[PDB]
Amino acid sequence: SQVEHPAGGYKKLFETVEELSSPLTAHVTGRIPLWLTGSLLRCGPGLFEVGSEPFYHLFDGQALLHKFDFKEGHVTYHRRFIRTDAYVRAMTEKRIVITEFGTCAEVTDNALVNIYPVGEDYYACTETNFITKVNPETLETIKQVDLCNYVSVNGATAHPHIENDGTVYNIGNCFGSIAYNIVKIPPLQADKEDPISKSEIVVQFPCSDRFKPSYVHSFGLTPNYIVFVETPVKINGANYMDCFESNETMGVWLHIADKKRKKYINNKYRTSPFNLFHHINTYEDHEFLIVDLCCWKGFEFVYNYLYLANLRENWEEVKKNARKAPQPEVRRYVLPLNIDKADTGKNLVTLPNTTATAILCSDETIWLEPEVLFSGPRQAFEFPQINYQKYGGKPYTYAYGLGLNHFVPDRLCKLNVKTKETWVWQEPDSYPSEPIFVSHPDALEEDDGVVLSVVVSPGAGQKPAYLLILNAKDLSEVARAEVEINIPVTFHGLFKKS
Amino acid sequence: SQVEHPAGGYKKLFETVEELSSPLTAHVTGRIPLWLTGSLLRCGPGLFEVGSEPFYHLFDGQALLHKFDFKEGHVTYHRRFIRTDAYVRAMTEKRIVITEFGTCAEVTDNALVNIYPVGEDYYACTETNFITKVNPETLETIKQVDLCNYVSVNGATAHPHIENDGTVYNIGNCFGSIAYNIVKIPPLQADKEDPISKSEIVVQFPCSDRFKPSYVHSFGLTPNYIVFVETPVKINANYMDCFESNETMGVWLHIADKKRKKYINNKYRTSPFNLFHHINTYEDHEFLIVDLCCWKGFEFVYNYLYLANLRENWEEVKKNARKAPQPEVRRYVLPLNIDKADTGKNLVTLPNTTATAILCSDETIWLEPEVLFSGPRQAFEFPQINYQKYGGKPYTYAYGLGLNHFVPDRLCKLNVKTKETWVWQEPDSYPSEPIFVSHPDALEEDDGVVLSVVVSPGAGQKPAYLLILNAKDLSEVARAEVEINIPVTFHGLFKKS
Ligand SMILES: [Fe+2]
Ligand SMILES: [Fe+2]
Repeated sequence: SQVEHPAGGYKKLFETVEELSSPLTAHVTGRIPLWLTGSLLRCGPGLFEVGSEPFYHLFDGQALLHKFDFKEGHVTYHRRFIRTDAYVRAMTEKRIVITEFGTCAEVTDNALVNIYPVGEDYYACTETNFITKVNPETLETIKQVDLCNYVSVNGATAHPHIENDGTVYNIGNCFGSIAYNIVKIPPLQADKEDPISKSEIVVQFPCSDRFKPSYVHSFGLTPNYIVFVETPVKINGANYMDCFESNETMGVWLHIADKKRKKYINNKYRTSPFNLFHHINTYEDHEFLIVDLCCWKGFEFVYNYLYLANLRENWEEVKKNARKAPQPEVRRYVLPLNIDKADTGKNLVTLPNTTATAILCSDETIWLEPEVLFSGPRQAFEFPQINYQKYGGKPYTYAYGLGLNHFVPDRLCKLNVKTKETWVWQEPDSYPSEPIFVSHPDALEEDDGVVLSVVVSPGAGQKPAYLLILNAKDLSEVARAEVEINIPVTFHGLFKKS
Repeated sequence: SQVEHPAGGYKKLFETVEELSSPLTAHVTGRIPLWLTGSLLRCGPGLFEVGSEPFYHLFDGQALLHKFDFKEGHVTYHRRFIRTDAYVRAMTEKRIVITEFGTCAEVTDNALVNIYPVGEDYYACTETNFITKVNPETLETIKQVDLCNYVSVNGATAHPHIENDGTVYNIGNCFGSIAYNIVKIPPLQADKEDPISKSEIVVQFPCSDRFKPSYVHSFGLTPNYIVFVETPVKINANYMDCFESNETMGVWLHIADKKRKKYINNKYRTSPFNLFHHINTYEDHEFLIVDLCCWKGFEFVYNYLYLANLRENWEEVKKNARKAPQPEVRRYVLPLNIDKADTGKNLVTLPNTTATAILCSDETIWLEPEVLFSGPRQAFEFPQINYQKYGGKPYTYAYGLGLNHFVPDRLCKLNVKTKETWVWQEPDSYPSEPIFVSHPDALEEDDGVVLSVVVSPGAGQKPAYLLILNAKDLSEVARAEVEINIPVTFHGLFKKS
């Protein structure tokens, strides 16, 4: 039954740490596969107060860039704070200078969320117009880039999609009346000029409210389509959180655009209210789009439950605080691309392998019901990853995720989206991070590889943290690389093959 | 993967049979439990045309009453047509005289759906104002009873709830404005006066549409509450011609206080589905747990149940179900206490569910379900539980008939707490709803058997049989085989002796 955490080890995820001057050698137990060569780069908050001035929210602490390097069975660990305007000015003025998502002190450039490649460069990011070029070898900070210099968006998510050729797609709200713009950044060309200088708006999605865009964290992409899910979480001494509100009547509107023709498709897909942070995968199956999502049932903003004061409470209180929260659920939606009026009033989802439905109404809305893939009481399958390079945007079978127990990460999970079978890794008093998949270079199968996760493990005698390596087939442990220092929460990252 | 039925044996479910003059001895294989003593009584259509005039719909064929009797490890089988007005007048005139659900030929009394007890008596029914008293031992027809003689309802469902003392609750629409009335029939008293004569209206549920009641097939009952689910299938020629789907209402859920006989004005709402069968309902702290066999969408599922379509070859049957609503077992959780300080939040604070209920500003309470079972075009339907001991109470197990693009082809058990399932199936065998009988010394909820009637047409095979499975694991315990066909049956009961 229910896994419990009375010792309160999870509080270490939210405790300030010091950066390192140089990389440190981790102590390896088991055997790290010799084909595993490259760097796991991850981002998280690393400084949770400036002197006696606290940051209040999980998404406020100062960006810290982490690196595990793998070479010939050996592992090192390094971390450096990102020298953003937020961090530099805070160090200079010795106070909180720039307003953060949930702390009132100029838009924040605190890139604590993710890192991604553009041409030969790498950028750490949050969700604003500012991204920060960083050196993936040394973790030094290179420069600040303002997306507003190049394209018409107010911000951009921390979850761009990267195509196999290096083309980058993202979404942000804009003044197209409010709208949402898809931005494309090209691959590096022979001239080698900055791909960001060649950014353009591909297509625009309409907004459900003239003056209130929904909060958008991620989106879906296939070879031929772009999918955007417009939730009821709306943006209306203030901080960013103060601007959010819930629309009680709209439910969720889903939108598709033709990627190659750069055209919005006026299909009115609709469903019941949920929050959404992470798309899992999206693909085309006959004339339908399969849309796999990590949902939170309800319209209250899940971020209201992620203040540091609440995440640092003792365990019975953490559980109590999540009692009225939206419930997490992995759902498959299926969107028909062909809408035939002759079928008005019927289920259009004629696929053999799903219980998802899509009902064509007389007013032309298309009401969707999901196929539930995974559902546990206050137990989220979240921070989803797939074999993205080979199966992103395509028919697939496996997803990896971080299991959240009343919002505390405490296990790693694998899901067969076809059969709903699951696998789990967990250890008492250990709190893992998002799992990243690395394929065996010569794999022909989808799940022939490892997953990497950073695990916090406070306790008498124990090494305080470690990089965990699991077999992707069954989440069995292959190795771990232990370090002698704490590592705070990290949200997203990547594995750069070397 | 997909189970296929190319041979097309299911067609025998919809083929006319003759009644019997007296009980046949069935051939036993395995072991009939020695503690099983009594009669399995079931109803279904048994005559699917009158001469050259066809009945069109699965719910039109003339009611046939079936009995398997169990005593000391042996089994007999008997069946007789119910001598309703519809059957008798059809026999007298050698044509279809009374309009049926889906066949235009004066309300039908064709009691082909179910049988239940009232005091010392048994009644076969359909969904109208007419129920037919019948003799459970000989299968003879005794009397037509018009419920309109006793209480104001236009009809009543074929799924009354029956409390342990014999009190019968049912629901039917009435001319309140349209409304829905809960009828209560008391237990037999010391006078032995006909309990129907003492029928009364307990409480009334309001209707979403002033002139259009929803179709109601069943309802929920607990010790303290009555639960009614108002679906988008509306009643605005034959009966089927009067149905329409309301596209924008979704589903409205309703509760009434059973003991205080009071409607509770809580506006529970959710997305559109058809509902035929409640599974079970119970109370858990301040919440009603409502377990349902749903069909996702607002098109009326009965549109897919015309005999011409159910008698097609298997590739065509599958094709015909492509755009049908998808079946899904769902758990909804209804908060009984609504606090306005929680507006905008999930009220379902229970530890063991992912069902939600969000209090909106307009006072509507938007529900999302916990899904318990879901398979593509594969329904868990005709649900049954250990009803005497667990009906209306916290429970763990449900039994059902599995429908494969509307063709019955397997038996299923579901643990509603863990979602574990068990299945019984055999090629070219088409079972009926499974009915649970407790072992006399039962310590656990699933200490017992399920009984199902199975059709198995084929070269060198007995055409039909009573199947007995162990309720613990759905492993086969025995069969009682007969040498004649048995058409589809919908519902029934086991009457202990
Ligand atoms: Fe994210
Ligand atoms: Fe029924």
